[PDB]
Amino acid sequence: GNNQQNY
Amino acid sequence: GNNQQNY
Amino acid sequence: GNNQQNY
Amino acid sequence: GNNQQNY
Repeated sequence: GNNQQNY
Repeated sequence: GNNQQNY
Repeated sequence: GNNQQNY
Repeated sequence: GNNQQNY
């Protein structure tokens, strides 16, 4: 799927 | 699926 | 928070 | 937060 990564 | 990762 | 919307 | 929208 589409990836959001908020580190 | 679609990935949300909020570290 | 951070928003992911996969319509 | 940061916004991803995948229509």
